[PDB]
Amino acid sequence: TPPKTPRNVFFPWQVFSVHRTGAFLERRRVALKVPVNLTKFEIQSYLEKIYGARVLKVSTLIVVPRRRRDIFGPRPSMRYYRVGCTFKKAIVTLEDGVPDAVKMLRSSIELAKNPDITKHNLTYSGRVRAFKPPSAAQRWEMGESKYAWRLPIPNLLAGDEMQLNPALRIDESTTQMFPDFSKPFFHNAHFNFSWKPEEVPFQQTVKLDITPWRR
Amino acid sequence: YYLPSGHQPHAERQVFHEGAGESPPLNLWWRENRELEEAFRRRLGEAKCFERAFADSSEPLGYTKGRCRGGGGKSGRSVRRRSKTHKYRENRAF
Amino acid sequence: GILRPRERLLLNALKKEADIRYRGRRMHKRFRSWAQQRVRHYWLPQKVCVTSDPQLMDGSYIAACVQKAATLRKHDLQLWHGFSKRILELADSLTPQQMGYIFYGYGKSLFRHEELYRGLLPFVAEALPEFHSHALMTVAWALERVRVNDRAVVAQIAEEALAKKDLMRPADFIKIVNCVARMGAAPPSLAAALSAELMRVLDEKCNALLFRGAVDHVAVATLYSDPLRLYLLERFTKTAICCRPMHYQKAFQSAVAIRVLHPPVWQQLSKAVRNFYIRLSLRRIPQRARRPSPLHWDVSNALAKLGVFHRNTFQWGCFWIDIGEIDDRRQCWFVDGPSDFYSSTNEYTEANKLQHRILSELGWNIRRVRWNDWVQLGTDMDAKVEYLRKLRERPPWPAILTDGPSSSRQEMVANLRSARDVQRALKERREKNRQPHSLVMNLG
Amino acid sequence: NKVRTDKKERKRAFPQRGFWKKQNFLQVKNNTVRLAFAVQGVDLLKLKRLRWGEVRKGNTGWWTDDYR
Amino acid sequence: IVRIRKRYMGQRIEAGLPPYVWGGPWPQWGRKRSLFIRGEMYRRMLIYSFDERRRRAEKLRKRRQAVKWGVFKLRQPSVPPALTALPTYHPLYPGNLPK
Amino acid sequence: SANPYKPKSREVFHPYVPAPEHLPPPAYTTAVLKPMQQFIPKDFYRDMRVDSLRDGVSLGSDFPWNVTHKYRFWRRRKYNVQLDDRFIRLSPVTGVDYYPRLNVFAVQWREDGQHRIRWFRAAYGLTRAMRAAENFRKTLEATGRVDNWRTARHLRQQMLERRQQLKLRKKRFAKISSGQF
Amino acid sequence: WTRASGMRNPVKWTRDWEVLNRKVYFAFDEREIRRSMLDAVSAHRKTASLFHRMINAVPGVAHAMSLPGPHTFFLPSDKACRDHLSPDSLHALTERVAFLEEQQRQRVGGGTAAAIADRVAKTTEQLRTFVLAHLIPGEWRMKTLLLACGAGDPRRNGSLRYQDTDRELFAPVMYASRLGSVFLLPPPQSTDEPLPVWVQASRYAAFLPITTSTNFPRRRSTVGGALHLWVGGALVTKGDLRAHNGVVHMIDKPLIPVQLLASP
Amino acid sequence: SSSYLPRAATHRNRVAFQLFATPREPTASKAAAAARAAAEAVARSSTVSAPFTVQKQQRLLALLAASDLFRVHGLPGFSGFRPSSPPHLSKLFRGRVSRHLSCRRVNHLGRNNSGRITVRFRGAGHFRRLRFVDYKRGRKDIFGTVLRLEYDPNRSAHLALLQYDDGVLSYILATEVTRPGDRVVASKHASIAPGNCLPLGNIPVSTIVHNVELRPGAGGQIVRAGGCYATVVAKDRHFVTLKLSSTEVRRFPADCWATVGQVSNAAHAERIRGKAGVSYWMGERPRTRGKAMNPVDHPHGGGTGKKGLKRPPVSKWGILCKGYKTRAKKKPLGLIVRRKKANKLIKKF
Amino acid sequence: AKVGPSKGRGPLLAKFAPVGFKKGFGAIGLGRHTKKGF
RNA sequence: UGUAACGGUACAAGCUGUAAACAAAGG
RNA sequence: UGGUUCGAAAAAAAAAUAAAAAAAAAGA
RNA sequence: AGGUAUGCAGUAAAA
RNA sequence: AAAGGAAAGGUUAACCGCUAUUUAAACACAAAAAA
RNA sequence: UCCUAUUUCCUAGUACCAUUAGUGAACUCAUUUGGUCUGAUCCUAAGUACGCAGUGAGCUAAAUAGAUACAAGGAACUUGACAAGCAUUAC
RNA sequence: AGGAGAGCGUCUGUUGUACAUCAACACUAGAUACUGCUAAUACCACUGUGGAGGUAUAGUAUAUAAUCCCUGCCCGGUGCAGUAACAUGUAAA
Repeated sequence: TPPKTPRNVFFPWQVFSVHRTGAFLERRRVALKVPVNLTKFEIQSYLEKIYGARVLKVSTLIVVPRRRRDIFGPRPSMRYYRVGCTFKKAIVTLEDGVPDAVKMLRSSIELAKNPDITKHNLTYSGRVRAFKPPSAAQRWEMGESKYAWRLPIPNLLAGDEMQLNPALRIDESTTQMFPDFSKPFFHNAHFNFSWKPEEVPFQQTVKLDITPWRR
Repeated sequence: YYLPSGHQPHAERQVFHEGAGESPPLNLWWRENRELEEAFRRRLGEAKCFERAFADSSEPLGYTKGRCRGGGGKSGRSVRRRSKTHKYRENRAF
Repeated sequence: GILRPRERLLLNALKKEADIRYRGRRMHKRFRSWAQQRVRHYWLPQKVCVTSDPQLMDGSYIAACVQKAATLRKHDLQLWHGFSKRILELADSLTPQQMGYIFYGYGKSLFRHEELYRGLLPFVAEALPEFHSHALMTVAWALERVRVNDRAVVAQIAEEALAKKDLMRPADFIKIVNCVARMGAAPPSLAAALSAELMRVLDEKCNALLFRGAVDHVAVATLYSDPLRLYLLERFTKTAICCRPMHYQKAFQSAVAIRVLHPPVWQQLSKAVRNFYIRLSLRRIPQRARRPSPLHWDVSNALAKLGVFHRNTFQWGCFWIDIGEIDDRRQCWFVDGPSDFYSSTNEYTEANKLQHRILSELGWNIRRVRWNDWVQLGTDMDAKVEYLRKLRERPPWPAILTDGPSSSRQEMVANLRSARDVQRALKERREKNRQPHSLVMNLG
Repeated sequence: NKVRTDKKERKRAFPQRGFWKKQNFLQVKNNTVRLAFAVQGVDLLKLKRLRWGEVRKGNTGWWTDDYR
Repeated sequence: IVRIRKRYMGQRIEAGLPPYVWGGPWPQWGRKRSLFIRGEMYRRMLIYSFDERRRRAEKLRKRRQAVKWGVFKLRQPSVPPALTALPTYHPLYPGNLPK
Repeated sequence: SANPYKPKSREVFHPYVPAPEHLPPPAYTTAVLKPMQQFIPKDFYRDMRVDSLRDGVSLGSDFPWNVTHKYRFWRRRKYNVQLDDRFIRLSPVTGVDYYPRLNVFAVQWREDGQHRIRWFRAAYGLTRAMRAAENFRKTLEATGRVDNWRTARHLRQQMLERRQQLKLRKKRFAKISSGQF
Repeated sequence: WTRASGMRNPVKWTRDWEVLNRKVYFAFDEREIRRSMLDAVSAHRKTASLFHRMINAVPGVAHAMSLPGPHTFFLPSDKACRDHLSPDSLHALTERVAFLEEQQRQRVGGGTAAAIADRVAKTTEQLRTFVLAHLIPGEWRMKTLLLACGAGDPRRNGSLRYQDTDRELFAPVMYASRLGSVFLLPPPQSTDEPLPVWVQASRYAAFLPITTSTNFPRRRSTVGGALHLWVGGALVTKGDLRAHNGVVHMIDKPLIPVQLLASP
Repeated sequence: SSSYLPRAATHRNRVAFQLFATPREPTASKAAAAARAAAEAVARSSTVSAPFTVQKQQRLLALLAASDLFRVHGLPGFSGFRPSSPPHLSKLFRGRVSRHLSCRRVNHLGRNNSGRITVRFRGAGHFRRLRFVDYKRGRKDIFGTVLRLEYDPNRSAHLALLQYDDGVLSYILATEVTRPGDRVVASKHASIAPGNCLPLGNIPVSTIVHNVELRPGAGGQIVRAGGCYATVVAKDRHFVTLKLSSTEVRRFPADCWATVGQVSNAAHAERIRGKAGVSYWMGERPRTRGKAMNPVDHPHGGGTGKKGLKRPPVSKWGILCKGYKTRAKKKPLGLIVRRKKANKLIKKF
Repeated sequence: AKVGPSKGRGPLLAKFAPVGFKKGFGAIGLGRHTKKGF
């Protein structure tokens, strides 16, 4: 529908507006209403050339307002209509932060609608269980080695500003006391990795007896 | 006709019946030159399993076929002949 | 249709195994992008045949042919030596664009023909006022890649870039500064001028993708001024998300070099930036496979015969150690080949000197082996063992790595040929020693 | 549905004695919201329970009135 | 009884007592060796991933080794193929035999 | 059903998985593991610990935990516990089975060629029903009402009524064996 | 209608683990292969050039190896032949294979001529004996051979199941506290001596505990894997090259018969 | 069907050649000399010239009849299922048909281009492949070796994989006495042995033949089914008379080629299915009787309770189907000497 | 009707269609599909 | 020609085309 | 992670869609 | 037993 | 036994096709014509 | 100078479109609580180291649908053992 | 839904969704008839398609059906075959 972008513009007509989201957005992210036909490259070049913004990433969604039926008022016409317009919601991740009071909505009338406060601890849809892919530090490549805190260079860089020992970050109100390794205990309490420490004694491997009648 | 590769011409075989004379070693004359190999392969590809006969008015003794000798029809069925308002465009325009 | 029950079961099992094979196959493809970019705005619109007779070629034709061959990986020795002969014949009649494309082809293909660069550089210097950003960048880039060092001409190229700052492309300027730093061609005044210009270029003209190319530890250690260092280290924290393992590795090396050699600058950084780099030190930065060279293996063999436990080609911190002894971990060795120096000279590279100084100041006792001296030993093992023993019996090398004696291209070529012959002989008499040759057949 | 195109109104033409309240699920959701607010120092339940024009700072109430 | 046991174990979790369990005889409530069958499946998947990585490494290394100085060459057949092509009168030449 | 198309063996199979036939030796084989002269390439352990599972025999002393990386199962792993080996609804007595839809323990046997089954409702108690089924099966075996478990005494005793029935049949068809009719 | 595929496959596979185990059996042990043993040998001709040439140049050998009877062929490599055969033996083998190929090519195209027939007969018999010394009755797959040699038997697999190393010497940064049975296979078709087979632990087995979870109780070849299978003094380098009528196992030494070997 | 090669490739009334030549020599003259040499060599090798009769076939069959390690070790197969015989002992190959000599069969399921059912009582059956069998035996004067015998799901006889002396593979119809290792050839100089293909004019009287060409070079069309065969009765210069399996005596041009022997798998007729399921697998559908339907559906239908046909038997389409001849009266007999009569008359006279 | 543009549904979109339906919104082209899904 | 989809306009059975209700005063 | 795209294989066309706008002098 | 990461043509073989 | 996949792509081979072709990205490195 | 070669090779920021990643027929249909219960499978489970779900109030009449327990008789019922009954009961 | 028996269909199957789950239909097999290949038969644009890329141990049509013993007499009638037309043949026509 919108006119296709020419190779040379000289007079852009596209309107980039700030969109106030009812969901949560990170520190360096901002949501914009944009024409549907623009690409991520077009959006990034537009922002870097007209505003000088230092854009790192652009993510895009297409938003189509839902169908609505006029059913309520006196003498209602039961006709279908849409509120607003179809548009591209562009979430731009920049080098610098954007104020929460700008990017997100607030309310003292409906106290539950404070995404800047609730953050990602809530899903702002019908989604019940939040799905999050593993973090960059949790990945292997470019991830955080779980024994690097014992190496010389990290300790040389830490100085007195940081303490790298993970034992210092244990939450007292969540962890349990250490058990005796020679007695029945759970693996999930204090190990937090997918292998068996050698300090745990030899374990019995039990194979099911599927045909007892034969013996 | 299928010609296997020149590096593995020996196809799987059953045990030869007792008393059968030994087969001579294969003569791979078509491996001297790649051009000869390609020409031989194309020639082999030109072969056909059989050739079929068909009605052709250009042949003196050609003929076509009508309907069955008895002259009856499917029981209880009054077949409607094709027209311009019935089965008009089935499988081809005209 | 239907299948016989055995056939049903076998084909169903095959389908299940194919599905599981696909799932297992796609497991490690985290960094596989279906959308991919290809650069093609440097390709010329004219057509050329690369095998055409050189005597019919002019500058415009030969430059395009060289660049096309480099792009197509048509690395034929006869073709490229014909290119060299014709280009040297046509040296008088090349524009800066043609010379830039020629240098691009040579550097990209890593065709280490020193004579062509030596013969083309004077015309580059003479024609510098007419050069443009791409040509300057390409000349510096090719020289750095092939290790052809001409400090005067590199400094002149940098000065020309400074004079044309308003016309230079930001990426070209960044690459020129990096090449100047790696070749060690900028005295303090030129270094200050380049740092001053690069500061503004990065602050005003470069987004994250362009800026990340400025993060080079050699330049940070030897060229950049203190404000530029602070700005670069602060900006990397903001631009990390768009970086790759090479950028992360160079940022980490820059941070370590600043910490070890410029504690004042390290302290002038802020706590948040220092925290960023401390946390970076904890990450698994993907390296790439490294293996001992033939010379490295020969040195390891001689050392083992001498009787010193050691390990080879391992990573400590943000450095790769050639040889690290086991009994006394602080003792380490470095085997220095032809590419560790500048062509036709025994002068060490800036990266090598920086690594030597940083490791020495962090505590390593470094000893070094020079191929120019090793090659004179031949295939003898007693001589090599005595050489290594005598080196061991002497103190480690200073924190500042000094250059070796003078040499020439003639001697470099002679030594390269001798090394080729020695490699051949050693491989032959290794595999022959391995072969038993004990089964004798009474077939005759 | 919201556009009222389904036939879900057909059952609502007949009486039913009652309806499930899903209180377990709804209370889990409500407590999740409450925890999200409380980790930042907000007493959403107290705010919801406050009378019109009533001001209570901290975790205070009628018991605070009694003992103060 | 399940509710009572769960209450007690959760109470110990909340208190932060050591993660101990009843050690006695746990009855077997299932028939299938799901643990080991799934482990075998995971083994196969890991082998397949390793095989893909090997294939990729070999592909790239083969290309790069093919393109090397002193190895790569531009060559053409020693004898011109015009001399070794089939003469037009050859019986096997196209069109020279009945089809 | 005991099909003729199920596999013979009921074990867990770990087939030998060969690599594509033209791949060269993997990277970790270039490692030098002499204590005096060491070189450990990149991804040495990652590659080798997966290559070791190829043969299907050396699965690892901790199999399948050495290939199970998901924490969903490690979170459930227990230590120093004693586990049973038998599903609670399986009886060692031959011919005892469980029908879950009916909630019964069935005893199936063969007696005089006929295939017979009896039900034991489990609503009265799983253990009680299973033990009743086992006791019924053992009583049948002892009394000789299961063909394959019969003894010489049982065979001799049954032959008497077999003989009586056979004599009745002989009298039934007497007129044919004599040559009349 | 849907175009979902790959990880979004719309096929409703079963999740029953027992059924999937049966599927594994059907997909690996009972898989059907179209190609033949000579097809596999030709596929690997570049690495087994000498044996490929012998198979294609010695009369009768191809017929013997193309027969339906399930067979196991132990294929040596050209590298194996070069390493283990003496230079004179290798030269003789190459010359005789070339001679047979040359006679075949002559067919395609006094006493001196008479001697050619005798030489051809002698060479054909010798090379046929050599090649058929590697052909074995029956289909012996790699896992079957390992289980016959005893690997996988808890009573016998000791010295192959709990290999360990001096860890601190190779992964020191993780060990600061330490920084302080012969099976017999039927004889080759051209001989009567049954073939011995055994197993050994590879040098890579000891390093498993360094990088894997273990449950232990209280020169060297570079071939991969944890277990090495040796056949008649020769190591299997690539096994389970399955075919329709047998299996090919790649080995690193030729199994020369005693008759063809030289006593002095 | 016509779902394979197009009409332009399949249809040709008059074939202009009978020898599919594949010369090796550089020139036409040398090719002709080589062809003459090959013909002379075949003539020299040929020694048998007596007719091949039913009795000689029986003698050869009698002679052929008179004249634990081999398994997959450690492979426990299915619980109950097992092949009837191991691969090294089965009469047929037990393997798979060559992929390069076959293609997937297009199953029309008894429906024509109109989509209606024209051939009744047809079912899907088991998946099948069409294999390209050389009905022409175009290659002449080149010997081939029978490597194996194979099952064919579309054909009542067995196939044989022929490897020519130059390595060419093909499939031919197997004879009752064809065995692996047999040597076969197609030529006018060939000996009279089973499997050899000769012109009908070079085959002595009383010989038994199969795969007979109606037109020279067009591929055999007559006598193909398993166990079938035809007998050479009389010969003249231009025509040869054959008695066919239907008891029809017909003349054939002396230049039409044919193969000596009986078609393999003579025991096909002895097969017993035992259940409807075997025919279901084979591709059949139930046949509802005409008199079981309503009068609108068949002439024999109708009538309270069961009844007889109530008239001389007729088909669904009102044509007498017991004794009523259907061959076109005006269609000339041509080379047909005498056509068979009803089986009742044949067996009673 | 229960399928199509009736009842305010309007023209079909990939959001409302099954996977496989191809319909954009008017963006310019910036490259080429490869033969292997890239 | 006619009609429609989206978009703008009082979120529309009107008007209208990203210049989406208005240029009429230019070397 | 899928669709798209090559194949199956399709004008067997999902109106307002595209690697899909007059199609190389493209000004490197 | 669909297609996997410089990409268009193009022949053969095949767990 | 009822007789069962081969189009495109990857692998290996062969190859006198071509920017309709791998960064003007980078790391590593005793390494290579003619004379 | 005894590794089958001692062979440089990480991730080029990445077009357009889809996705609420969980319980649950979630489809056609409509007396549509989406979600519990009504069946196999999916975690070596003391029901999976406290999970998912739980709808106005009263009130001894009969009749009905069921559940349990029936003395002694035991098919005498009915067109017909239909429906029921047995297949639990010291341990 | 046990023990001992009879009837009808051999059997496993199909079956009228929503009044018929049956003794009705099919069925393994024994017969008869047609059909020499551009076969007959079917579809009824007819130099076309299925049959069939099959070739009388094949294909199509109509009964009767799986296992054992049996299956009597009639060609006057009707149909069909046979011949120039007769004669004559054919009933598991």
